[PDB]
Amino acid sequence: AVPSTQTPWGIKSIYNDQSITKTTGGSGIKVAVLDTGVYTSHLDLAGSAEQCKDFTQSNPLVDGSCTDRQGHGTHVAGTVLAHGGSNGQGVYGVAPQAKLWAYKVLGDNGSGYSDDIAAAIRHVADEASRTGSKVVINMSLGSSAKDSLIASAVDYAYGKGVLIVAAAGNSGSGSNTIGFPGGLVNAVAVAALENVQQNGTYRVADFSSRGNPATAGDYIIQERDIEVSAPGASVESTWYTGGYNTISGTSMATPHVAGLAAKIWSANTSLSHSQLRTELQNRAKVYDIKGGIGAGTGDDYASGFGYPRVK
Amino acid sequence: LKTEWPELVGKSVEEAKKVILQDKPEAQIIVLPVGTIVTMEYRIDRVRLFVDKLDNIAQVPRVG
Ligand SMILES: [Ca+2]
Ligand SMILES: [Ca+2]
Ligand code: NA
Repeated sequence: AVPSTQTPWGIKSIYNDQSITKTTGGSGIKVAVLDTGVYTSHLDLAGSAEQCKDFTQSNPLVDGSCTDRQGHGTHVAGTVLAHGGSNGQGVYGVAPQAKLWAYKVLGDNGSGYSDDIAAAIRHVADEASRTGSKVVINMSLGSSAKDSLIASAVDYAYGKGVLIVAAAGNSGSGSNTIGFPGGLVNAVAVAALENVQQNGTYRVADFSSRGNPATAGDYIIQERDIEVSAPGASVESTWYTGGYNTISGTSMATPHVAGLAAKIWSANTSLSHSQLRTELQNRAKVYDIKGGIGAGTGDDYASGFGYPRVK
Repeated sequence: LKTEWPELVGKSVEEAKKVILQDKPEAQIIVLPVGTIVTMEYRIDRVRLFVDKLDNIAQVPRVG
């Protein structure tokens, strides 16, 4: 199988180059995709998985298993780091030289248990500290309500130098519908753009969860603030049966940002996770988003600080 | 065009399903326990219902 294009719209968009046919970057960084599992033997993911662990079984950690029976986790991972395959004809993600830690925390219908997610986050942090690795967590998952067990795990991981990138939610366009863990102070909440222009910029998709209007505008992240926006509507990527699929959500926006984070980090390995986060914020501000319900000039509760890009 | 049913919070799952299907007849309705963590895929034909132990709706149902 081949994708419809080796560089889906979101990839071309975040690269700010409609002409690209391949991507590069992310060497030396790990992206932990905490999701439905990943089909690590997909041609466009082969050799990327350095860890493959399952937190969903009767045993609380099954090492060497991370099987995707859903698709979502495979799709997310491809956006981060698909590398076009050995023969170069496959799909490309943002950071094709990054390595993958595939942690299965959701079951095969795309739902899971708080405890498994929290255990998985803490485990990433422990692995990061032990191995001295630079790690970005991707969590294309959540709940409308704040879950404090997950929040405790996120703070633990952030305290051990792991960047956390998480979906804002799909509860829009109503204000203050942001979910968790995206809405945590120490997670980067990612809103979803669609491939439409409004008010001179990309447009936030109506489905994307909005932050709290009361605390947007200050370019300082509080709980329930959107941080950045990325391509999230009609995103083609790798699929668990070996081909490709096109799905939507803040799920798909999140890995554009996790991937971009890995790309940036690889290009300056002297950065800490919080310096990396700060530079995501700085880049976002270069591309202020003004399109979509609640979007406007400056930091806003639809799109946060803006749209961080390669250039 | 209906994307949320805030009036269904506290109603039974059977009632919720009737109301949702009246607006969205091809809805794929999935029932999950309150507190279940989920993917953030937006699936336009889906409506998830989160329920308490009495099968009452625990949070605003939404498309996606
Ligand atoms: Ca703020
Ligand atoms: Ca803005
Ligand atoms: Na946040």
